[PDB]
Amino acid sequence: HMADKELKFLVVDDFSTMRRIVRNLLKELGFNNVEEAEDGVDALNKLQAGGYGFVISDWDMPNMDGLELLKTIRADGAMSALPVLMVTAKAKKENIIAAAQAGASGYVVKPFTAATLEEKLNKIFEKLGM
Ligand code: BEF
Ligand SMILES: [Mg+2]
Ligand SMILES: [Mn+2]
Repeated sequence: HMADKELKFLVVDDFSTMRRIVRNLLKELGFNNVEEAEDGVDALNKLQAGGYGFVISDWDMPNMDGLELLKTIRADGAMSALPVLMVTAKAKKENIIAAAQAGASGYVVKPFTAATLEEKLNKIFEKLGM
């Protein structure tokens, strides 16, 4: 998948406010192909419906948290390389390590600026040749 207008994003957070912020930013960056999920399970359901090229995900969520979601994705042969960008209020160095070691593509701390999200996405795009 390439970082073109068609790239399909899944945006995961248990609060719609954050989802709404991320969706509108993506639109601004020229990405209109964006779905939402409210937790890890909901997320995996949409993901298995196929088509997704990028995940942006919260951490603290009920049912299945973002760290578990990330690990599940990384451990599934069909989606093991799916980019996952964590966007979360968890800022302890030990949260960052756990997510990084689990295979996070990137990590943004809430609250964040439009500029930060764009810079972090582009950083991942470059890294993956998208
Ligand atoms: F709830 Be998330 F981790 F911001
Ligand atoms: Mg539902
Ligand atoms: Mn949350």
